[PDB]
Amino acid sequence: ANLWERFCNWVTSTDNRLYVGWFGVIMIPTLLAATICFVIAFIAAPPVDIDGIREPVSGSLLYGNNIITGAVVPSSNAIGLHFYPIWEAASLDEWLYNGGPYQLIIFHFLLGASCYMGRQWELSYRLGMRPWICVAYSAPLASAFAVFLIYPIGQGSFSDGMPLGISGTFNFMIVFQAEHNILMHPFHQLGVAGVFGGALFCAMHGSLVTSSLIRETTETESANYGYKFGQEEETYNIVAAHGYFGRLIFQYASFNNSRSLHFFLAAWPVVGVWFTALGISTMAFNLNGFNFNHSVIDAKGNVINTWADIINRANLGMEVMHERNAHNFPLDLA
Amino acid sequence: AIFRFLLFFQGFHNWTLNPFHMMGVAGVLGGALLCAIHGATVENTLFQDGEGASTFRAFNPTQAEETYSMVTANRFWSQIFGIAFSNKRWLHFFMLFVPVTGLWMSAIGVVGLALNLRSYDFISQEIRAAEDPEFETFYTKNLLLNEGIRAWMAPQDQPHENFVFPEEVLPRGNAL
Amino acid sequence: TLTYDDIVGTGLANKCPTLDDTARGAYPIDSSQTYRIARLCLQPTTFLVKEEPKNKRQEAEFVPTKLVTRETTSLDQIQGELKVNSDGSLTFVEEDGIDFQPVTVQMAGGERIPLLFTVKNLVASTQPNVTSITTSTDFKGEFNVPSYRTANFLDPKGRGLASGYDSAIALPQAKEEELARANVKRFSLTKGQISLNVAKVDGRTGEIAGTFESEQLSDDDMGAHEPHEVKIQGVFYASIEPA
Amino acid sequence: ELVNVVDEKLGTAYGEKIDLNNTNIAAFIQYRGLYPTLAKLIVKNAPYESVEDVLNIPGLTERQKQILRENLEHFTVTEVETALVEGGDRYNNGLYK
Amino acid sequence: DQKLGANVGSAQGPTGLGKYLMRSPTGEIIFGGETMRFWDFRGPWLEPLRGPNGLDLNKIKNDIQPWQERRAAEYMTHAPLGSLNSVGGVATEINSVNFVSP
Amino acid sequence: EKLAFYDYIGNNPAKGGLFRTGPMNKGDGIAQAWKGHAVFRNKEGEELFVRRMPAFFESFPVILTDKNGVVKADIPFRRAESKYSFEQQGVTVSFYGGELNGQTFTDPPTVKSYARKAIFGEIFEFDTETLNSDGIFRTSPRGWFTFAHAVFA
Amino acid sequence: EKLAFYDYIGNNPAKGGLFRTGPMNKGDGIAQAWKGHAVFRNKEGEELFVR
Amino acid sequence: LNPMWRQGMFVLPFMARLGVTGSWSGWSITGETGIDPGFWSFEGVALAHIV
Amino acid sequence: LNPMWRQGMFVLPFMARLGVTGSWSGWSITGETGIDPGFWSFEGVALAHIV
Amino acid sequence: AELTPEVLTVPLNSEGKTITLTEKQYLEGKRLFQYACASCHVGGITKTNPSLDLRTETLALATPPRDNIEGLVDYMKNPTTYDGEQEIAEVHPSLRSADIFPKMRNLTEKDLVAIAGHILVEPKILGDKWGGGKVYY
Ligand code: CLA
Ligand code: CLA
Ligand code: CLA
Ligand SMILES: CC(C)=CCC/C(C)=C/CC/C(C)=C/CC/C(C)=C/CC/C(C)=C/CC/C(C)=C/CC/C(C)=C/CC/C(C)=C/CC/C(C)=C/CC1=CC(=O)C(C)=C(C)C1=O
Ligand SMILES: CC(C)=CCC/C(C)=C/CC/C(C)=C/CC/C(C)=C/CC/C(C)=C\CC/C(C)=C/CC/C(C)=C/CC/C(C)=C/CC/C(C)=C/CC1=CC(=O)C(C)=C(C)C1=O
Ligand SMILES: CCCCCCCCCCCCCCCC(=O)OC[C@H](COP(=O)(O)OC[C@@H](O)CO)OC(=O)CCCCCCCCCCCCCCC
Ligand code: HEC
Ligand code: OEX
Ligand SMILES: [Cl-]
Ligand SMILES: [Cl-]
Ligand SMILES: [Fe+2]
Repeated sequence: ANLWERFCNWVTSTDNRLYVGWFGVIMIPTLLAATICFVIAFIAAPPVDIDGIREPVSGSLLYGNNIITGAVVPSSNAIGLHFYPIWEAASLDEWLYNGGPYQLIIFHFLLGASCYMGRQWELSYRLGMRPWICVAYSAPLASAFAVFLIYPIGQGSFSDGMPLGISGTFNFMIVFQAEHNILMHPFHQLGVAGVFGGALFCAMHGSLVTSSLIRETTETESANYGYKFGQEEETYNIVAAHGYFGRLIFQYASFNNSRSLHFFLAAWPVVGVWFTALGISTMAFNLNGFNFNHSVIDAKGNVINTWADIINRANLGMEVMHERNAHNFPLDLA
Repeated sequence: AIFRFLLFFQGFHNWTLNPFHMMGVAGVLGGALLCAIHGATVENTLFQDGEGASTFRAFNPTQAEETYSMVTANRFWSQIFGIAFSNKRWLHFFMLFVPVTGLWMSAIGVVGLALNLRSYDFISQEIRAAEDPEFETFYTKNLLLNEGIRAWMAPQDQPHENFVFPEEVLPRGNAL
Repeated sequence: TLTYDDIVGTGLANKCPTLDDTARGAYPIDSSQTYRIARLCLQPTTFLVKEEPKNKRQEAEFVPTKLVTRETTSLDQIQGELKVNSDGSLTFVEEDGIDFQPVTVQMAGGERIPLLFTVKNLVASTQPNVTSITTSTDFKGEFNVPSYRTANFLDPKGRGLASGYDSAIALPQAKEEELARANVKRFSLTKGQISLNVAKVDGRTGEIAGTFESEQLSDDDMGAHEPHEVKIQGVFYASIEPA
Repeated sequence: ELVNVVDEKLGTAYGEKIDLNNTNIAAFIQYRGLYPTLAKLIVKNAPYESVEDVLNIPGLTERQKQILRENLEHFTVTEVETALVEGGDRYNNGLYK
Repeated sequence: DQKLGANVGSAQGPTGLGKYLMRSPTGEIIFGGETMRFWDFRGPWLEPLRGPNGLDLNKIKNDIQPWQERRAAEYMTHAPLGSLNSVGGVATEINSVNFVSP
Repeated sequence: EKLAFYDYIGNNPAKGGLFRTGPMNKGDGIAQAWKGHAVFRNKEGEELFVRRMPAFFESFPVILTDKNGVVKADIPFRRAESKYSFEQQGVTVSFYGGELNGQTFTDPPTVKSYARKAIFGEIFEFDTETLNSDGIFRTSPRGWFTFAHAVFA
Repeated sequence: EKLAFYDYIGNNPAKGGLFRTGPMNKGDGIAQAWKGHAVFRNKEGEELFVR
Repeated sequence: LNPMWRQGMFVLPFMARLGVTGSWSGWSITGETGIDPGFWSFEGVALAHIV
Repeated sequence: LNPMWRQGMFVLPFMARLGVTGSWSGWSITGETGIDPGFWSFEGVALAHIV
Repeated sequence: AELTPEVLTVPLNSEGKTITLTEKQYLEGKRLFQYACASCHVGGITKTNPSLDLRTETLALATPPRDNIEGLVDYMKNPTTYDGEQEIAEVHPSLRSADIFPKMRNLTEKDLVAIAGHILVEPKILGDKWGGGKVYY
């Protein structure tokens, strides 16, 4: 075989301990770059002027943070949506001051994660499986796109992307609630349904299978040794599991079909997370959660407060305090 | 009302900073992840047990054979993610274990908050920030947000206190 | 003639106009006509910061620095009056313009030095008996340097001068004496010196160009720490018009 | 002792009347006929040695002088405070509503 | 503020940046405040004020027309922000304006 | 002094933190003495009362009202439109009992500092050097016992 | 000052201890300045030298 | 002003609740002077539990 | 007066002995100003050994 | 509480004469205010110039006084600065500038009276909320 033929055979080989594939040829370098830059920046990067007002925020461990407070800080509001690679800076010192590592990391990560999804498809094809695991992965990936790219595009600045850190994530969430009332947005409510229900159904399915395990071991041995990798027969009694759950609620509220059951397990959380990703990606264009502020009024015209008005008071506190030195005019329009 | 409960916990308890809520979050999101990934893996490693393009009719509850290939699923995840399940019993017990443990951890955190026993501050950061007005982190930013929440929501959310906060005492940034 | 579409993104917008090498002449002054500077532009090319030896014996020197805030440093569109004095000298009094820019430079070892590079309230004068403006002419003058941050600025713990907390609220029962310098915000207002040296004069149009060296203090973080001495070197352009 | 000059200023007449040398221009809306014309003139021609010096502003009409005379009791003058006059704060001090 | 008498070219904001005008990272004169991120915006009501180096102080001082003032007010008050039930403005605004932007 | 000391929020078990470790002393310090009861008055001589901090609040503003609950003074955040500043209202503080018995203070900084302490209830002098106390409240054995045994239950 | 600093026993490597850990600075401190050469004299004006 | 509950004492209050109030060093948690608790002082209780 | 050997530096002198004298932060152990060491700074040597 | 005639009675001219608006008048005024004015004056504040609001006291201190129906109608026909020195129809909605503010084109005398009545009544209902801004939401 010619050199290119041999290289293609190696790239697409199903015998490699980790599959490479053509998506992997892009994924590996980009994810390595993103990872190396993230680790170095998280440990050692100097403070970054996130809001473009010459007030650098310290994100790295060596500059006074711990694991909970540390972060790779988003790029400066002075940069907006401008592309800021290393070679666009006069020096690495300037690049760091303006928060270039954030752009490098998130761009390489988004590209690499897209390729990760494609790689899931590709390996399924090589192994003769059905192809839709990548479709399941599209939900979290869409969420990453929403918080790292779409929201910055809509708001006009990568400085409004989610910071790469724990407390930074909390800051992003609180400001988002102040400016969009995400809690009152149906898509985030669907996301909560998705994740609460995903956890619920995870526990339910695990508990039902575990409760219907067939006896193959003694009390001194872990029941897990009752299953041998690759055995032909099923290891639990789905008929008994259905008898139990159908009597727990009622017969027709319980799956007797394992394929239907596992499809439901896949579908519930995946759809919920799709919708929550769309919630972030649409509030990116300032279509916000429901606003019932002062919706209830009495005969004279007095405002009768509701829990929504209480929420509004909390949101006002957040709004007036966030980015305390950045606003010069009365309205926060982005 | 539940949403107000969330925001009250953020503003007064700094609940997001609490490692027990963090473990609860891990449990809930990881449970959703397991639910989705297991459902999808089963549905995409099914055996062909019928001629229909809709594959649901090819399962019979009384059948003895597994309906999907554990071997193929294990190979796929080993090559994609590095590790994979090889024992179905362990897999399903883990699905029980994750969300249950997460919720229990969150409950412990709330027992703490019942006494105002919060993870509110990092003392080292507070000392540094008090002495050095150029030191700023996302932690201190979030504390400012909390102060805003408390001041602006207390008078109406706690009517029995009869709070009257004159406008001049309310914390506010520039122009807003 | 370049348009905004020609200039945008190139960095040319942060550069002052230049004069060709032929422009070595004289611009006559009438001692009776009134004069104004219709456009004064200062483009800094070097920022130097005086070191702090920790031993007051040696003579501290100005050392070079690295600019980290990009092409945002030039003062421009400054205007003012150019009075002819009795002794023949000329005095420029600045009235308005984009006469300040915040700038951050970085020293060896990573220390960042913010400063308000400015010529606010500039008053500058030439040598006596300037009946014409030539390449031998210079202006020496003084200007005001206000606080880098203004009164409404709030530090990371919400403390400020015209706004904000007046205490360290995260340390409710800590003793306040040691924290006073950080709790009590102060607004500085100092003086700076500048020298302009004319190197090109276009007698027909009244344009002048040359070099400049200014000295001033840097940011003191509303009194939280001592400022550094800064020397700014660069080029300048000015348009003189009868009025 | 380190002192907050704005807090200290609040203890002078600045804290009880319109200080012609320091106060932000929006304060003139408190009294009839001062905002925006006379307020602009006053702020522009500050500082003043005494309150009555506001009547010497060039170009004042007779009606404007009468308005100023009627409102003199609501005015005061104190030493210029750099923190209150820098940054153009007399025209926009960052307070809206 | 300029009508009130402010010298907008020289007005220093709380952070040290110009309150009304500042420089973009490549030096162009642009509006200050958070809207620094939007300095690439171009529109017919604004372009008459722009010169080779960006927004021109002389034009701002002398040539802003009433139609420009009106248009700026109109657009500022019809920014594309609103709720799902079509309450115009930021999330904390009260009910009154029925508006979500196309 | 014992009764006065009970009337102080630093001894309230609901003011601590999960990872603020050690004795209460490690926080506000080792209590040394009662400074006496602080009576605030405005320029008109009317007595004013500092609103006390509720347990829920990590921080709390300083607001002074008359006997009818009408606000008469406060420590403003924004100064440009302040109406109730201690400077404007001529607030003074006089102490009765304790270390400062019979002393009156009129300097606005000192008066404000005492009001900031008055939000905590009765005012005490603390030794903060012996334990290197950091000035952040901690809970008591009552609080720690309750937490441990609720969690274990 | 560099030469003077070399002429000082705190920089002599034979003055340490097995369990006195860390940098030399942790001992005498971080050197800030030379105080100058000290000349001792008695009441008669004769120069004296410290052993 | 410096009672046991200000000092992080966890078991001391439980000994005090049931009648152990004196130390072999001569003090008592009520501040009295010259009171002898016999063997069942705080120290005696600790020793008994160890044995 | 505060050279590397006053600060407990063990490996820094060995890099300096063979010609590594500058930092990516901009300083040099000889105190000079505005000297660029290229890749082979102290940091570069450390990174190379880690890889 | 109820929307009574006493609440709906407001000053009519500068001499103290008062008028009693009907409930239909007040509702029409609220609707027209939302239609033509709320984009800038939601809740009694002024978005494009927060220093000036629609509080009755502020209107009373305006020149000429605007705390009465006739004053407000005249303002809507020929607006002026607060001191009355400058006419600002070129930048403020009004009948005389209806060509550049089209929403004013079809307003009638009764419509203007209704809008003014709404402006005067609303503070009697809402108190400090009217013209108070976000502090009182
Ligand atoms: C990434 C986002 C995220 C995630 C995933 C979580 C996850 C969680 N949060 Mg945290 N939260 C977050 C962000 C997040 N949080 C933020 C940013 C804040 C702001 C501070 C909070 C504030 C917050 C508070 C204040 C609380 C949580 C709690 C919880 C837990 C809820 C557990 C549960 O299902 O209770 C759901 C309720 C139950 C399981 C109770 C039993 C329900 C019964 C069985 C239902 C029966 C219904 C019946 C059949 C009929 C109903 C029909 C009817 C509707 C008509 C869970 C670990 C809670 C917690 O920790 O509790 C210990 C809690 O109190 N969160
Ligand atoms: C009922 C138990 C109990 C209680 C209420 C107290 C209460 C007290 N002790 Mg005592 N103590 C105890 C048991 C207890 N102690 C035991 C068993 C020991 C031996 C180790 C000690 C040793 C001890 C010393 C040496 C000292 C105290 C001190 C104190 C005081 C301060 C406590 C403090 O700062 O807590 C801080 C508490 C925390 C930071 C909470 C820790 C939370 C853990 C780490 C969470 C673990 C989560 C887990 C890993 C997650 C599982 C994951 C899941 C998947 C399974 C207080 C009066 C101090 C004092 O003032 O004495 C004068 C002091 O110096 N105690
Ligand atoms: C050739 C080896 C060597 C040398 C000469 C140095 C020299 C130095 N180092 Mg480095 N270091 C080294 C290896 C070395 N280091 C290694 C391998 C590490 C990784 C652990 C470090 C980590 C390190 C740190 C983190 C620090 C230093 C510092 C220092 C300085 C102070 C050293 C000090 O206080 O020692 C103290 C030495 C002792 C107290 C002697 C210990 C004797 C042991 C315990 C005896 C054991 C006996 C045995 C158990 C008996 C066996 C029983 C039998 C029956 C078998 C000095 C310049 C400090 C400094 O100033 O840096 C700026 C500093 O902070 N070093
Ligand atoms: C430079 C520096 C220092 C950088 C560090 C930066 C940084 C911020 C680090 C900190 C991050 C960090 C880890 C913090 C999080 C801390 C945290 C909250 C910890 C939680 C701890 C805890 C005990 C929580 C309690 C709840 C709990 C038990 C959660 C567990 C969650 C969890 C592990 C879920 C599983 C997730 C997972 C990806 C599973 C994959 C399973 C898998 C291989 C399935 C594939 C598969 C499916 C099938 O269906 C079949 C059939 C087969 C065969 C098969 O294979
Ligand atoms: C004092 C007095 C008078 C007492 C006398 C009382 C008395 C005796 C009364 C007699 C009875 C009586 C009259 C009736 C009361 C009537 C009545 C309506 C009252 C109670 C009503 C009420 C308050 C409760 C109703 C609410 C209720 C509990 C409904 C919950 C329904 C619900 C949402 C269920 C979820 C269903 C769903 C499909 C879940 C999927 C979960 C899931 C994915 C499981 C995974 C899974 C499934 C399988 O299927 C198998 C197989 C396996 C493997 C497996 O993984
Ligand atoms: C191209 C992609 C490259 C992948 C990069 C790295 C992948 C790393 C995967 C985890 C390695 C460790 C697995 C240890 C544990 C281990 O080896 O598990 C192996 C285990 C195999 O289970 P079996 O069913 O074979 O065994 C069950 C019985 O045999 C036990 O009695 O798999 C699991 O249990 C899956 C669930 C655990 C899934 C854990 C995921 C952890 C995610 C990471 C969370 C920490 C992040 C911290 C960041 C600071
Ligand atoms: C934004 C385009 C506005 C719209 C729409 C409306 N108004 Fe307005 N109003 C606006 C400004 C900028 C000002 C102040 C202008 C100045 O220089 O003084 C005002 C002022 C008023 C006033 C006077 C307020 C007072 O004296 O205290 C009134 C009574 C008023 N405006 C009424 C009004 C009405 C009835 C409107 C709908 C027909 C309306 N305004 C719309 C800005 C804007
Ligand atoms: O940077 Mn971040 O956060 Ca979005 O809204 Mn505007 O810009 Mn800022 O203010 Mn709110
Ligand atoms: Cl923020
Ligand atoms: Cl802004
Ligand atoms: Fe399963």
